[PDB]
Amino acid sequence: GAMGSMERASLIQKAKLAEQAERYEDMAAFMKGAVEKGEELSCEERNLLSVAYKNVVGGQRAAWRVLSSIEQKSNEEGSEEKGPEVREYREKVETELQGVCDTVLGLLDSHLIKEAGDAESRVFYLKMKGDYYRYLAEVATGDDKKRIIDSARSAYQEAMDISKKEMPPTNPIRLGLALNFSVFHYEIANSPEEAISLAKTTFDEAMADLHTLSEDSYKDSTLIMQLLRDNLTLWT
Amino acid sequence: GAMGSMERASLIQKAKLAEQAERYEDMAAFMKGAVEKGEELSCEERNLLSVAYKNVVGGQRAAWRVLSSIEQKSNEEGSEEKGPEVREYREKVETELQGVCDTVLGLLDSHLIKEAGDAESRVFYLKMKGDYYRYLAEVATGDDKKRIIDSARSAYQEAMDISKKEMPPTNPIRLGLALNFSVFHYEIANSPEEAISLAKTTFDEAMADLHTLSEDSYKDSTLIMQLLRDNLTLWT
Amino acid sequence: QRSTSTPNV
Amino acid sequence: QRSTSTPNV
Ligand SMILES: *CC(=O)N1CC[C@@]2(CCN(S(=O)(=O)c3ccc(Br)c(F)c3)C2)C1
Ligand SMILES: *CC(=O)N1CC[C@@]2(CCN(S(=O)(=O)c3ccc(Br)c(F)c3)C2)C1
Ligand SMILES: [Cl-]
Ligand SMILES: [Cl-]
Ligand SMILES: [Mg+2]
Ligand SMILES: [Mg+2]
Ligand SMILES: [Mg+2]
Ligand SMILES: [Mg+2]
Ligand SMILES: [Mg+2]
Ligand SMILES: [Mg+2]
Ligand SMILES: [Mg+2]
Ligand SMILES: [Mg+2]
Repeated sequence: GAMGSMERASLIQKAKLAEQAERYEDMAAFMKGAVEKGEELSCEERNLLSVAYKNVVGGQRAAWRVLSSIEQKSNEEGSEEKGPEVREYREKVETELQGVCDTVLGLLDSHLIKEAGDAESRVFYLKMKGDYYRYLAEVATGDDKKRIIDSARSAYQEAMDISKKEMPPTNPIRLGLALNFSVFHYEIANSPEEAISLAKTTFDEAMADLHTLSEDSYKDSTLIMQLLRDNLTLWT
Repeated sequence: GAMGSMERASLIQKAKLAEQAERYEDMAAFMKGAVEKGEELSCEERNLLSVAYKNVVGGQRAAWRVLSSIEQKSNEEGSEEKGPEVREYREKVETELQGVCDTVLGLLDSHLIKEAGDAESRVFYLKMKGDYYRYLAEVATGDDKKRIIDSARSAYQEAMDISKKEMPPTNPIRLGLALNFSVFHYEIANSPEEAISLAKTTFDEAMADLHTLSEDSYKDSTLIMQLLRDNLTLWT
Repeated sequence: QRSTSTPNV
Repeated sequence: QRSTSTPNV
C-alpha cells in the first residue's frame, strides 16, 4: 500500500489538510492508509474516514445517475441509435463506484468491525456497512441484487439492535442510522410503509428525550430529526 | 495510451457525456486521446479540450492555494512546529498540477500549434500555451520562475499579434486572450499599469465594434467585456 | 425527488 | 481578491 511508509499521525494530519483543500480522493487514500495501520480509530478519525469516502462515492453516484438517465432515454421509441458509448461509459463509472464500495467494505471486514466493541464504534461501522451495500444495490441489476439488498438490511438491522439497547434515542449515530435505514426501506427495498413507520417512531422518541440534552447535543440531534421530518413530508 | 484503441468519434462522444456527469478528469483523458489521433480539432472540440483541462487544473490551483496559505501561516512567529506534513502535501498537489500543465503543453507542442493555420485555431492554442505557463508560474519559486514567466509572455504576445491582424476587436477568442494576458500582467509579471492599459484599450475597441454584431455574437462579446470591466474596477 | 440520507459533518 | 480570467463556456 502506497501509504505503508507514512506515520499514522501524518496520515491523519494530511487527511485533515485534504479535507480543507476539498481533495477527497486524497483524503480517502490517507484514511485507508491510517486504517491499515491496524489500530482502532477514534470518533474524530471515524468521521474523517466517513467524510472522505462519502464525498468520493457521492460524486460517483451523481455521475452514474446522469449517465443512467441518458442511457434510459436512448433506449426508447423515436430515439436514434448512437452506438455502445453511453452504456460503455456508464459501465465504467459503475465499475469504479463498485470498486470504492468494495474497498470500504473490505476495510470494515478487515478488521474494523470485529475489533469494535463499544456501541458508538460498532454501530457506526455497521451503519457504514449498510450504506455501502445500499450504494451497491442502487446500481445492481442482476442475480445478486437480492443478495446485496439482504446484506445491507442485515448490517442495518444488527446496528439498529445494538443502538436501541445501548444508546439514548437522541444519540446522533442512532438517529443517522435510523434515517439511513428508513431511506433503504423507501428507496431500495420497496417498503415505503416500513420507511414511514421507522421515521415516525424515531422522530417521536427523540423528541421526548431532547429535554435531557445540553445546548450543543441538542443542536446535533435536532439536525438529523429535521431530515426525518423532511423525508416524512416527501413520503406523505 | 489507454485511449489508443477507442475511435476518435467515440472519444468525443464520451467527453461530452463526462462533461454532463461533471467527470472532468475523464473528460480530459478522452480529449487527450482525441488529440493523439493526430487530426486537427474543430471549434467545438477545442472547447471540450479547454473545458476539461481548465476544470482539472482549476481544482488543483484552488487546493494548492489553500495548502500554501496554511504553510505560510505555519512559517511565522508564535506558530507551533508541526513537522514536514504541510509542505509535503503542498508539494504533492504542486507536482500533480505541474504534471497536468506539462501534459497540456505537450499536446500543444506535439502537434496542435504547428498544424494550426487559421487564426481562430492558432490564437486559441497560443492563448492556451500562455495560460498553462501562467499556471506553472503561479507555483514557481526558483531559477526557472523567470523563464516560465517569459514563456507565458512569449506565447501570449504571439497570440496577440495574430489576433490584432486577423480578428475583429469583438472576436471572443481575441477578447479572452486579452483578458488573460491582462491577468498575466497584473498577477504574475508585476506590471499593473500594463494590465490596466491593455484591459482599457481592449474594452474600448470592442465597444466601438459591437454595432457590427448579431444579437448572438453580441451576447458572447459583452460577456467577456464585463470581465475586463470587473477587473478594471478591482484594479483601480 | 430522492430521499435525504445522513449528511457529512 | 484575485483577478478574473476567462471562464468556461
Ligand atoms: C463519534 C463517532 O464515531 N462519529 C461522529 C461522526 C460520525 C461520522 C459519520 N457519523 S453518522 O454518519 O452517524 C452522522 C453523520 C452526520 C451527522 Br450531522 C450525524 F449526527 C451523524 C457519525 C462518527
Ligand atoms: C471556436 C473556438 O475555437 N473556440 C470557442 C470556445 C473556445 C474554448 C475556450 N475559448 S476561450 O478561452 O478563448 C473563451 C472562453 C470562454 C468564453 Br465566454 C469565450 F468567449 C472565449 C475559445 C474555443
Ligand atoms: Cl468508457
Ligand atoms: Cl503527501
Ligand atoms: Mg509509527
Ligand atoms: Mg430518427
Ligand atoms: Mg456493471
Ligand atoms: Mg476494541
Ligand atoms: Mg478510426
Ligand atoms: Mg506554542
Ligand atoms: Mg515543487
Ligand atoms: Mg492546419
